[PDB]
Amino acid sequence: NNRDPIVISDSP
Amino acid sequence: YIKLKVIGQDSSEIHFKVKMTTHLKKLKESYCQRQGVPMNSLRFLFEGQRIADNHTPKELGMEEEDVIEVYQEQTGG
Repeated sequence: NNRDPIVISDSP
Repeated sequence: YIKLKVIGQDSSEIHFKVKMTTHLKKLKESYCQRQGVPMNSLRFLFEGQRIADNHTPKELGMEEEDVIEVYQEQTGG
């Protein structure tokens, strides 16, 4: 397995 | 959220957790910034077509656990 979850920040 | 499975060149299952409301513009740049590459260096392919900076996950038909490809541009940047 080589899955990596990425979470970013929603900003205008 | 929407997990976009990006196919890495080294065969990596990149799970990008995007929000259904934000423009893909912010997602495209963030991907580049994370990999340490400038924008316009990599092209995001979805259904054969390439995602534009004015594209939103609402159109095209993006769904949960969708598949998206990423390839290097001929320019390199």
